[PDB]
Amino acid sequence: VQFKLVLVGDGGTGKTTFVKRHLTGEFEKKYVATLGVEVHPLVFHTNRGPIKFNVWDTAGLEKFGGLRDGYYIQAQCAIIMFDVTSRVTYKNVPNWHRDLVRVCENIPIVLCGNKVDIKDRKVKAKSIVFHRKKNLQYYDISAKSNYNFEKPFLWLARKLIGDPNLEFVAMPAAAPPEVVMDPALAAQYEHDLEVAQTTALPDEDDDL
Amino acid sequence: FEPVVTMEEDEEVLYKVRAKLFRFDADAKEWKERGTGDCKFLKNKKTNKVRILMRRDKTLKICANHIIAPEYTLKPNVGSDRSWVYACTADIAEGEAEAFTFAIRFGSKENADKFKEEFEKAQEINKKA
Amino acid sequence: SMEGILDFSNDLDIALLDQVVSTFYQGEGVQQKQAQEILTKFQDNPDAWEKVDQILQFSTNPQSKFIALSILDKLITRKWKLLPNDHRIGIRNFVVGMIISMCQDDEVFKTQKNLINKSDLTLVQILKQEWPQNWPEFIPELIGSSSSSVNVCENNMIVLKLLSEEVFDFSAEQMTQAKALHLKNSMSKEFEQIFKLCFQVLEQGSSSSLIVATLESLLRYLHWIPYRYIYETNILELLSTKFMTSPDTRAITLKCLTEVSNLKIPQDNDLIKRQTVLFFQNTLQQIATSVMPVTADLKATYANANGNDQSFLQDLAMFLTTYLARNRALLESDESLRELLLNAHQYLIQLSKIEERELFKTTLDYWHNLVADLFYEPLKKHIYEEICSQLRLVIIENMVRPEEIQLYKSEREVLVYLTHLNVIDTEEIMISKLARQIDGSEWSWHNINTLSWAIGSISGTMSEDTEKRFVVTVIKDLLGLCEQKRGKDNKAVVARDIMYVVGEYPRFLKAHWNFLRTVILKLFEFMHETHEGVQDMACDTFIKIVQKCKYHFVIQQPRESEPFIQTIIRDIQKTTADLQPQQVHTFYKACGIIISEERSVAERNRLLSDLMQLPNMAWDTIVEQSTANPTLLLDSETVKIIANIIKTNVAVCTSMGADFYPQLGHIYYNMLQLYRAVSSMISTQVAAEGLIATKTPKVRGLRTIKKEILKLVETYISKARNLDDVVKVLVEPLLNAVLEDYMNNVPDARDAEVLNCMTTVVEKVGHMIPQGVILILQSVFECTLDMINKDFTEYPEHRVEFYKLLKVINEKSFAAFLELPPAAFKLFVDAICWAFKHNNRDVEVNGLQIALDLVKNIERMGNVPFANEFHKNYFFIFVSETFFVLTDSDHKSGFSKQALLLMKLISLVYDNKISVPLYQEAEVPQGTSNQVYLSQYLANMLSNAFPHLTSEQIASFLSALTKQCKDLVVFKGTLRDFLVQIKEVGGDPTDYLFA
Ligand SMILES: C/C=C/[C@@H]1O[C@H]([C@@H](N)/C=C/C=C(\C)C[C@@H](C)/C=C(C)\C=C\[C@H](O)C[C@H](N)CC(=O)OC)C[C@@H](O)[C@@H]1C
Ligand SMILES: Nc1nc2c(ncn2[C@@H]2O[C@H](COP(=O)(O)OP(=O)(O)OP(=O)(O)O)[C@@H](O)[C@H]2O)c(=O)[nH]1
Ligand SMILES: [Cl-]
Ligand SMILES: [Cl-]
Ligand SMILES: [Mg+2]
Repeated sequence: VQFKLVLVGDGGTGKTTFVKRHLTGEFEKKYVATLGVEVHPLVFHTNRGPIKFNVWDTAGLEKFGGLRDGYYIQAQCAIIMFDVTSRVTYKNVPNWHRDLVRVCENIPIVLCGNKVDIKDRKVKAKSIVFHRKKNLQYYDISAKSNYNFEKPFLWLARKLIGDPNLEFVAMPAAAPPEVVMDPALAAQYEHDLEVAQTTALPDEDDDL
Repeated sequence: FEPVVTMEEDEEVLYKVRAKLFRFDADAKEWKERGTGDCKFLKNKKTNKVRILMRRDKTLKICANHIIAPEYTLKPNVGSDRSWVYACTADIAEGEAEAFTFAIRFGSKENADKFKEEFEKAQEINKKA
Repeated sequence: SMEGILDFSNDLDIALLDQVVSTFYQGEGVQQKQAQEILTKFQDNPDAWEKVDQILQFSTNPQSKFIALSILDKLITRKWKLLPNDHRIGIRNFVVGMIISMCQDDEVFKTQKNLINKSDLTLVQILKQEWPQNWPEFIPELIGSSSSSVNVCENNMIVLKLLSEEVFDFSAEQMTQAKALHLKNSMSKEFEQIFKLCFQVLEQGSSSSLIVATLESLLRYLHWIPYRYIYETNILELLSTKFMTSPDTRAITLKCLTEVSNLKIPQDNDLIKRQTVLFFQNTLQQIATSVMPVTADLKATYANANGNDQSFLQDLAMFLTTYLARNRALLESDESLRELLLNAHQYLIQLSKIEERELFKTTLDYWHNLVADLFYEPLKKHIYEEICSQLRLVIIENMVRPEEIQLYKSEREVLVYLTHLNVIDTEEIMISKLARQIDGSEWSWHNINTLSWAIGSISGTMSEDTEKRFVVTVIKDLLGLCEQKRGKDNKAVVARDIMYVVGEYPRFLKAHWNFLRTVILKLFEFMHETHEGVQDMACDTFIKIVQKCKYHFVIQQPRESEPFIQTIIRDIQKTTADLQPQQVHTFYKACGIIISEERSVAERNRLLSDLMQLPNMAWDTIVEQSTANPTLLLDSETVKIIANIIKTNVAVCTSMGADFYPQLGHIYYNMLQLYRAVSSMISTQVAAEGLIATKTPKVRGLRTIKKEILKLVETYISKARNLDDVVKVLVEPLLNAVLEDYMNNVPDARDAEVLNCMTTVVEKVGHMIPQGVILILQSVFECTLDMINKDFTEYPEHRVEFYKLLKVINEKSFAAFLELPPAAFKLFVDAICWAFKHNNRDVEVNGLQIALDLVKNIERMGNVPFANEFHKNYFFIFVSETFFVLTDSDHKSGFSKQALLLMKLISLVYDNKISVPLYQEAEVPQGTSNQVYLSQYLANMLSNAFPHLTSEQIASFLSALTKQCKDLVVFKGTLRDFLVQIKEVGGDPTDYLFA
């Protein structure tokens, strides 16, 4: 099954970072503002078979907005993102919600407060009530720590498939192929390994 | 009275350790995380072949799936006393066998030294098989 | 060929636009991306709007027509007032004509809701510009057109809903105050006629889709309309009976009734009270007969997630809690409303059992309101006894870990109130939940954990006697549970929970020294358990007990030979032998808490000396061997031991503050020597190995030593009582050790912690070290500015610490900026404006605060050359830099402090508090006031920056701004009005007279 998912919310809230973490496993530290939209397929393996989200990761900065609500057409679900370290991003949640539901009247929507890994939280738990009258699911998330990072998709999967017991399952693990070292690429690998060994791994003070 | 109506099952877990796996992107000349979770050495009970199988926390998506080839060498990273970098010629985490420069980092030097010990034990098993 | 639509020299190929649009929405990878960029460029072409008529008539692709309306919306909302009246009426008529056409075709009306809704929003954007001054008939015609057709009537409800939202719900950030008030008064003036249409539709009935659309518009009206439309018509009866019975209308009706419950209503009127009671009774009656009885298992229903059940039950929770929080006193006196009151609460009890975190928080907020009221209000708790007894079970079964601060806080406060209301009922529930752990029926780690959190949460609510009996019972039962359990996984979970419960009952520990002593010795035993989590919970419990019972460790307890702190210190090596370094630090920190309780100096200093024995002996050996042979510092293991010694000092300094001084004095000089020795090794290594050296385990270890030394000095100075000693003993060696080292390292080797340490030093003793503060600026100012002035991202820590340091220097030792050479003072002003342009809130706020503080600092100097030169050089720089960040849309989080700074700058001129001309000679008549010249400068600057504004808009804005420069809220209103007007053409200059 495939579902169009639109991701909306203020610039720099972590939309692209979140999706990239889900696509590749990487944590992009750099802020490169999305230009209009980036669309990526994202598959989860479930106890009811694979689910594919067509992720429309939209630009939150007004100057890079592109088609704006044009991106929302035939969305089947949505994430509204804000940053719990930036109060303005929560203040703008009703504006994103407004623009989204005008185009997508009856879709499951998750509100995500991102960056809960940051000690100095500015949007406190008690302030976050917008979801209640709007029937949005809410999660505190961190694209950085992976806190609840699967919850938005699990909840939307359960809503779209109409099965509240749907679980993410371990994607099957085919036997990997036996390796033939290519003698011609020998000197090639020595180089590449050299560069990799002398580039520092990031975040050497993290738990892993 | 009539009553009311992974592909890892063939494998022994030789070693299990929490780890963070990176792949080197030469284009950006930078390490990129591929996943965090249980790195497992799985001995196939049919072929006696040992692979690394690593799955991400929460999603359980595969971030490493490759034979611990006898020809691989664990090398230190300049930044870390608790990491190994090695060339992998054929990883199938993302389907099509690809070559990667991996780095895997552990909670501690102890964990990394133990990993190296087990990785070498696995290389020998794969050598005999 | 898709780029053909981007060629505006030729006509527009509609089939090509439909291809590009199809490729974007339905296409994939490469094709979708190309179409994307082409569509975005098409839409942003400023002449694209001219193509909308052609697209709307001739496209077969509803997505093309959607994007066409997006293009029209950009024109309508930004440049509309440039169009001739004829063209505005042309466009308005085309939009209305297209909406009616789509509504009159049943197939299109059914299948093109996206395009119709977007059309309706486009119409509402036109009403925002033309209605009602240029379209007085709009509402009579809409009302008239409603009777022609059910589809048109339904669509007119969507238009009126969007209009209400745009005028009342979203006007505040999007329109001037004047325009918002105008549209609000306009809608209010014609609402009588709109309400008559809505009421007639709700009465005359039939089409569910029409009824739902009408109720959606009503929900919006309820945000602003006077209560009489609800209370003095039949509409309350209709919403609370008819519309609750059908499921099509039930969802929206319940949301309407929630808002009805929020109306501003007369308080002294018995008819209105009866009506408020009646609609509630009617609503609950319909739910109990049409949806589910009071006994229904809503936890099961919600879990099953059939149809709209989850949203309905969320909405029912919102309705009940809203209504009851306002009106439950209406239901409490009359014994004929007792069943309704308790049934409504029983629905809430059932809703509270749903496994849905956010719905639970909604019900919990209500329960907090109720039980807080029952704790204080006379003659009320007895009404709710059975509701409260159920709620005790619900809260206990849902208790979360204290790590969930807000949710744990809410739950504990509700459970405390409930415990006060019936301590026997609470105790019975907790003991019988404990019995179900012990008999295995409810046993699990989660269940024993949640129960332990709940039991811990009510500490302090029982009488000391009742608590004593309760705690003993719980500890005996948990101990039995621990014995019972097999394997250390199970035993460790129960031991954790025992540790947890004991730590939450200090009143019990304080009364029972023998038990407290035993608990501590048991925690010490647990500090040898390698089983995961056991050592951490032993150390965590140790420090928690010490924080609460520290006095019992520092006195000689009857029948002890010594204060127990002596006994802990004597055995510390053995106690801490198996701990990880972080656990050791916690342990020593806890000992510091105890030792700070000893107010005899000789005894305190001796305990501190004794506690620090092992770090001091390790230190003394290393410093001797280390200075004898500076080589030994290259040993990885020695660097780790040194870091751990310094961190132990930090941990103990953290709990002892001012009392730590004698220990700081024991290590201080050799610690600063080590700082230099480690600094040389880092500099050496970076030279020998490259910038990569700073990523190596060895260099990171060396840098950890420098950071912990800085953290130790910062920690002590932040808490120091004796500031003479700080200045006379600590500061000069500190500045000699850290400042030149910071300056003379390459950027990548400079520790931002130096800046942070200096911030504390200036904060605490800056007033006493004017020459030290100058040295701090000379060492860190230019080289840090050069690190952070190439972009907004590099050296994020240095950026933040740099503006923290400038802020405190500007607050405490402004004289240091007076001593800067002119060129350096120019860099200081440049540094502040640079912070203004930062998006990082930390730097931006400090930058605006520095600017404000600097203006205040110059103001304080009065009529002297430096202050006059400052204003001549910098006044217009600060005014224009502030306007830049106010108006560029990239700095909205800084709005309040920008406004405050601009108001300060303008009030200086409008008070005549600037003694010289701000204009240089022969630029204006030589008599001219700074007021006239400021008006002129701002008019010129805004005209150049916003060429689309009229002279009249700028003049009216600046006239308002200068009049309002003693009234921040209003000044800010005028700034927000200007921020709306710069986004459009033809803004009304009279908007700035708003009052
Ligand atoms: C003031 C009067 C107090 C009375 O004191 C009584 C006294 N007999 C006991 C006192 C006992 C004490 C003080 C220690 C207890 C409270 C704490 C624990 C954490 C016991 C834990 C388990 O045994 C741990 C398990 N064996 C360890 C394992 O294998 O894995 C981690 C207990 C009871 O009779 C009363 C509370
Ligand atoms: N601490 C922390 N930083 C995060 C987290 N998620 C993202 N970030 C960082 O914050 C920034 C977010 O950048 P993006 O993900 O591009 O933001 P966005 O919302 O997609 O921005 P636009 O595309 O402009 O709308 C990056 O610097 C991320 O590395 C998080 O959970 N925690
Ligand atoms: Cl909710
Ligand atoms: Cl006490
Ligand atoms: Mg983005």
